[PDB]
Amino acid sequence: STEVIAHHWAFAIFLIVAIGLCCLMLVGGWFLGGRARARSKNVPFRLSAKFYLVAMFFVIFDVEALYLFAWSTSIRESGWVGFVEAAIFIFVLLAGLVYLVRIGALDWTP
Amino acid sequence: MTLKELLVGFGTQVRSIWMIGLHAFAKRETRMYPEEPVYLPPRYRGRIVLTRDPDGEERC
Amino acid sequence: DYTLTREIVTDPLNVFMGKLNDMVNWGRKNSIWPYNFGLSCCYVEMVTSFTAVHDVARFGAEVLRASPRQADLMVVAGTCFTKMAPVIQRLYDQMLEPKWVISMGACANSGGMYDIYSVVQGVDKFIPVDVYIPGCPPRPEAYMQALMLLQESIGKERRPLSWVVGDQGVYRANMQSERERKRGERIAVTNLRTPDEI
Amino acid sequence: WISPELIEILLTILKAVVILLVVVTCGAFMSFGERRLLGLFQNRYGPNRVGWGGSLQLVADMIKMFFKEDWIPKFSDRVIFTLAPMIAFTSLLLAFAIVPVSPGWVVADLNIGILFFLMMAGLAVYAVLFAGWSSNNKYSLLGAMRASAQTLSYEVFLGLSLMGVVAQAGSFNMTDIVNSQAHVWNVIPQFFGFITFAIAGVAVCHRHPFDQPEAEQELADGYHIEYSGMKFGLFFVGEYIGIVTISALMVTLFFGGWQGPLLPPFIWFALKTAFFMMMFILIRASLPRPRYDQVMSFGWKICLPLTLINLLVTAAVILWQAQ
Amino acid sequence: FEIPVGGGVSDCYTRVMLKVEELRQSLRILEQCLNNMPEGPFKADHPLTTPPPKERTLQHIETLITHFLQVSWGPVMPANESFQMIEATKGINSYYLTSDGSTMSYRTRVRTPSFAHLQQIPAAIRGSLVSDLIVYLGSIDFVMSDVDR
Amino acid sequence: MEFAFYICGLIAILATLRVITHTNPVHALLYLIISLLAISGVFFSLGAYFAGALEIIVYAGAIMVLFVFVVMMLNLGGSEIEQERQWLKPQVWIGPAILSAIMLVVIVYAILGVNDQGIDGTPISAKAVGITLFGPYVLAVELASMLLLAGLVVAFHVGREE
Ligand SMILES: CCCCCCCCCCCCCCCCCC(=O)OC[C@H](COP(=O)(O)OCCN)OC(=O)CCCCCCCCCCCCCCCCC
Ligand SMILES: CCCCCCCCCCCCCCCCCC(=O)OC[C@H](COP(=O)(O)OCCN)OC(=O)CCCCCCCCCCCCCCCCC
Ligand SMILES: CCCCCCCCCCCCCCCCCC(=O)OC[C@H](COP(=O)(O)OCCN)OC(=O)CCCCCCCCCCCCCCCCC
Ligand SMILES: CCCCCCCCCCCCCCCCCC(=O)OC[C@H](COP(=O)(O)OCCN)OC(=O)CCCCCCCCCCCCCCCCC
Ligand SMILES: CCCCCCCCCCCCCCCCCCCC
Ligand SMILES: CCCCCCCCCCCCCCCCCCCC
Ligand code: SF4
Repeated sequence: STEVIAHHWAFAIFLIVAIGLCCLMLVGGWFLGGRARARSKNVPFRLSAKFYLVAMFFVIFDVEALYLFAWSTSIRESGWVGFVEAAIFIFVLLAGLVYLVRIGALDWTP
Repeated sequence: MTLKELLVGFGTQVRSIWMIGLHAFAKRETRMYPEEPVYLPPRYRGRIVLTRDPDGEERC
Repeated sequence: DYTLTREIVTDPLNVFMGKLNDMVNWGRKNSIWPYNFGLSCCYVEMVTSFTAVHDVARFGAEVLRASPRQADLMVVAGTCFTKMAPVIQRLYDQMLEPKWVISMGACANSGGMYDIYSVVQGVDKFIPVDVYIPGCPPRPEAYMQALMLLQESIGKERRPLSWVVGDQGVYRANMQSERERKRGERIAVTNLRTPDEI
Repeated sequence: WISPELIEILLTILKAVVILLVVVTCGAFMSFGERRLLGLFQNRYGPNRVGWGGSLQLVADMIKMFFKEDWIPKFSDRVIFTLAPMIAFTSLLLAFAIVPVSPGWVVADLNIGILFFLMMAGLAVYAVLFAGWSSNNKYSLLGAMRASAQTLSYEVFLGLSLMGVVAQAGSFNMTDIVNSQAHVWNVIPQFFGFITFAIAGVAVCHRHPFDQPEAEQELADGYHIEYSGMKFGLFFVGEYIGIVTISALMVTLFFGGWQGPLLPPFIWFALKTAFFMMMFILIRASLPRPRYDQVMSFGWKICLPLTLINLLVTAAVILWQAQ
Repeated sequence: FEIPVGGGVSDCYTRVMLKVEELRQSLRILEQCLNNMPEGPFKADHPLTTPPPKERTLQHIETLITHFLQVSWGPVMPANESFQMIEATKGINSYYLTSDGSTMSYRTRVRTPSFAHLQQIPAAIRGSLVSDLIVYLGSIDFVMSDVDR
Repeated sequence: MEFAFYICGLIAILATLRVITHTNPVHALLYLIISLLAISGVFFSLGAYFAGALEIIVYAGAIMVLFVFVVMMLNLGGSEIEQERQWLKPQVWIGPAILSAIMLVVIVYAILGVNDQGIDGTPISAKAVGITLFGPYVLAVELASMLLLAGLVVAFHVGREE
């Protein structure tokens, strides 16, 4: 089919021209305009474990999200049995979320 | 938060959005300097001058 | 007549390079991003000029950056206190070229009424100033008038188009003084409204 | 070189290039329209002097940012510092690359679709983290860490908010999602999906009230503060292009896409997209900014369970009417 | 006019709403000022009224003499100490003036409320977050000129 | 289709080689992200569309975000172990390189003797993967939820601040 190969060429040209466009604006910004020196121009103008905890929770729940992504595109042909399986999955998810909230894992404020 | 708190909060957000949109339907309160000159009351304290008497001599 | 920063020289200005210089000056003077820096009461009048009743956004100068790197204009709006003078100098040094300075109010101009032990007598003692605004405070439209004066000054300056090719000196126009320009209309004033009315 | 297949190939390539150019210019002119619409909301005018109605204000900003001195901090890491605005631009641009703006006017009719959008959103949070770390500013690093934790707290349910629409369409393809909205738009059945996707899309674009460099200005902990010239311009235009992309995605996923009774399909798509862009401006003008912990607790405790429950209820409804 | 008071606890929110009610009370006072403005002089009939009324200065020699000495050397305040406390916009503001019998103040002490509020800041914000601190600073109603004088 | 496969495979190999020899941790994670993007391109060239989408969504969009997050939290600068470049000294890496080369030679010799009709690259969609996941592989899905729950509990117990 020539339609799919035309769309592949269009997608490739889209990505190439977008990347080259931002590269070209960066190059033009670097090249144009005069430069001046100052004494204090070069002068610039421990994080808690909650940061790692939030990122880790995001990673784990994103993996369970991928499982639900796979389920959601084929719900009709998985039937009510697949609904029961995904309901068990989501219940385990919500129980984990309730556990995380209730023990203060998702409480930034003291 | 409770469900009632969430619903009341959503209602207040909707009210704020609605009031600012109605502000977009309102009349501009901008004094268009410099095309519209600034009205200054007669005793406004700006640039100092030295003046003359009715006979034309300087008063100082 | 121009002053060169690398002396009093003449105008260095091909006809395509002149058009490019005019285009760059037009873009710079129509996009002036002030630095959000508040010293004293003059800053209250500046941010008043930012509001709805004056709308300094109309000139394209409302963006009000919190970083000196993103700002093109430093408005010294307030007293240059001795403790704050190194802060002002550091913030000005952190700004990038091209940068312009508006001294706003009598304190920033000269020290104003505060000829006192803890006040630097004018911000031009240590940083260069492009436009001075008298007043204590200048009203918001005086700040807008100084913005337009800065726009006229920017619109006829000469700066390098690139840092790799050509003259790298900064040429600033020796503009006619506003006092001498307005003297003809100001001296001809005879009568004013009496101060007994509204 | 005269063949219908080759002519169709250059026609599709030209259509993709036209879509790219229109989206980039729409993002920049929407920075300008943000200024003008905030002026409209606040009983003022905004920029209306540089050109007719201020229409040349964007060109003046572009000239000023091009001829501003290019600056990289000496103690900064040059590659990552340069790379972060590139990602902040290109991530949501390539996210737009799947949006069908009209029948026959699409760049990539991918089988994955909103999956490609989710890929681009993850790369966008990389842009924020890289900008914070590479500046060699500990305040910018702390602010980028907070902004990234907020972005993760809402990207954790962005795709799940889209899964109800995916379940109703039975597909990841965007044109099939549009065609499944031929009778009723998805904002009626997937209403909670719509509101959660709108909140998550505002949050992953770092728009108000999730804008970290404007949230905490007293700490001077913004991750943009060392960027200047055209790199800060890349951040700005990428943020506005992200608003355009999120608005177009919301139109095509919850408001029927280009479908409409009377107007041409691109006119309907552009009108709905412009309405959601204007609603972005009104959201910026109206709502106050919640606290950081409140925002992240709202993302984790309210929106994510809502997306899970919405997906389960959507599946139950779909299997209930599957007679 | 009325004095709005809180329930016993001073948050950011209660301070802001109390100032809103203070604005309403000031509008009531302004309405009373508009409706009942007395007829009379705008300057006292005292020899130390500085400057004297301008029309009498411009046509009467003793008034011109009083004006001349008041604007140049200054009015002579006999040696005393005076104090005045007012309800300013941001709290209680007071002037404590010591005169040594001259045309200048021997001592001008200005008590400003923002000094006290900024000193109260560490006791009230301890155990809170930085966002609480910036909201607290917004709700204090201070200016740094008041603090530092 | 094979052009993309070979170039993405070469890019992934080169980026992994830069990963295991680099000094800066953020740069090493960036090369790892590049290698994961190339591996996703390999997945898309083979027709495994869901695998490539998850390769960028989850591997190059969540897990390496966590790695980058931890590195940025630790403020890894002029570390003494980092400055030494012990892994760049020949007497440190020459042994493991020979060991890995021998393992690669044995595995490649085993690979080259297998029956190979070629991969047609016919796209196996996310819909078929979802059908298989909630059909024959239901117990895998539920016990994978339990596995990630175990990871969540362990990482909360260990990575707390207290
Ligand atoms: C500074 C530069 C950094 C690197 C930037 C990227 C480098 C490469 C740029 C050139 C890319 C060339 C074009 C690639 C192929 C495009 C066409 C394509 O992918 O087609 C294959 C497939 C078709 O699927 P479909 O239409 O459904 O067909 C079904 C049966 N034929 O469709 C698919 O499989 C679609 C899914 C794959 C799409 C991948 C798009 C790019 C992903 C990487 C984004 C990088 C973002 C910037 C950097 C991030 C930080 C490093
Ligand atoms: C095109 C894009 C825009 C599309 C329009 C629709 C989507 C708008 C997206 C806006 C996103 C903003 C999200 C803000 C979430 C804030 C949550 C939060 O943390 O609220 C805190 C507040 C109080 O929390 P609490 O813990 O109780 O505090 C007690 C301590 N003193 O708790 C509360 O106040 C509770 C209520 C919080 C807010 C609920 C959700 C409001 C969403 C915005 C309104 C949208 C209305 C529709 C607009 C028109 C649509 C066509
Ligand atoms: C498709 C395009 C169009 C999309 C439209 C999106 C918006 C939703 C539909 C319309 C909603 C209309 C809401 C009307 C609000 C009226 C404004 C108002 O008076 O709100 C305030 C009021 C509480 O008044 P009071 O307690 O005096 O507050 C002052 C002190 N703070 O507040 C109240 O009395 C609250 C009344 C109930 C509000 C909610 C009604 C039901 C909403 C159901 C959906 C859930 C939305 C939130 C979900 C968030 C989950 C993350
Ligand atoms: C140019 C020379 C090298 C320059 C330096 C490197 C630049 C990046 C090179 C890698 C990315 C582009 C590779 C080339 C892709 C060209 C498109 C292509 O091969 O399409 C064929 C096929 C289309 O799908 P299908 O329906 O199967 O069609 C088969 C034929 N009918 O396509 C497919 O099935 C899959 C399409 C490719 C997969 C999606 C894109 C992946 C991109 C990964 C980038 C990784 C990071 C790169 C960093 C570079 C700098 C270090
Ligand atoms: C905010 C909107 C961004 C849109 C980006 C893509 C623009 C594509 C324009 C396509 C125009 C032609 C569409 C098909 C014909 C139907 C409409 C005819 C009148 C315009
Ligand atoms: C401070 C202690 C450091 C310990 C480092 C250990 C490194 C082990 C390197 C092993 C190298 C093996 C080389 C090949 C051996 C012959 C082939 C395999 C066995 C038949
Ligand atoms: S010039 Fe006057 S108004 Fe301006 S800072 Fe000084 S005292 Fe305040």
